[PDB]
Amino acid sequence: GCKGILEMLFDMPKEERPSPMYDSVTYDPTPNTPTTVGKDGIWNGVDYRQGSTVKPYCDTGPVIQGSSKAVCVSGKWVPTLGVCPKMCSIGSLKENGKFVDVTATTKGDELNPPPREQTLIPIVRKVDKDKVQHGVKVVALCKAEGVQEFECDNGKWKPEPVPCPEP
Amino acid sequence: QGTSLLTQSPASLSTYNDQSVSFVLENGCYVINVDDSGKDQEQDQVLLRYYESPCPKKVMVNMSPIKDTDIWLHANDKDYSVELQRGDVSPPEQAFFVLHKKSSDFVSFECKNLPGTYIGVKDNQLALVEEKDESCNNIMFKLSKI
Ligand SMILES: [Cl-]
Repeated sequence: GCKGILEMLFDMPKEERPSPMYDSVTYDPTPNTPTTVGKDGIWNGVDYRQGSTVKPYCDTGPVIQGSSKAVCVSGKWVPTLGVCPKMCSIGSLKENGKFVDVTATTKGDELNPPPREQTLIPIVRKVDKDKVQHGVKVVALCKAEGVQEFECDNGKWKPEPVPCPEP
Repeated sequence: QGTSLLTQSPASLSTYNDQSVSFVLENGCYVINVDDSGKDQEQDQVLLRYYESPCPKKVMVNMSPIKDTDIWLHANDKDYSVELQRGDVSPPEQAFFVLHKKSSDFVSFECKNLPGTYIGVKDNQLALVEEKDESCNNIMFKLSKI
């Protein structure tokens, strides 16, 4: 068996955990797994069944610096799971580039669709429309040909903005 | 039916009147306290484990303090109380409550084996209560991120 992803994380001090934290973690049973919880289930109260598949979800974007899914093999999750990325700030880009407008061109659920299991329990979350998920693309304006494209990469906009000329 | 997927998420657990459900070491073991002193609620988060179960449709939810994810809330029918139990003794299948969604993102937890009996609040502690014998808000809790 394998210790669960969140159990591993909450065994270490808060300063040693990745930030941000996974929003949810879903475990897929092998075809031979009879029950969801039990001595032969996905979870037996101590650890998680061998061959189970794990898929973390981050509301900040698709995971970075590792794999999006892993399998329980020999007490370890292989390959190494990715961690949650940081979001980027629309207002920060508008300010650093002196842009007149910044509009998102993709939604976070395109690259990072929420699992169905996230609707099972209402967990209250802070909403901040100024933040966009990792991997979301935007377009900024200068107010001819003054249109620049940007991508959110783990809290940083790519590429660096060419600040608009003084009107 | 196929085997239902199992999901886990951290959350902060609070009551209807916005009191923290916290965990404190008492004589060596963790107890559950309903606190309204304003202390930081980060260390007192819970680890939720939940899955769908076909009902003749039901969301089953299990709850552990992040301070010790090897123990979880459990309904004691021999004392009519809410306690923490460790997985080397108590079976995990008996450790899931039936989630009921209420208004304004509040939820309630019904005992799987004691229909109509819910997790409630009595004297700054969690207890088992009868839905009809209580007001709505007595069994209403809120799960919040961070
Ligand atoms: Cl233990």
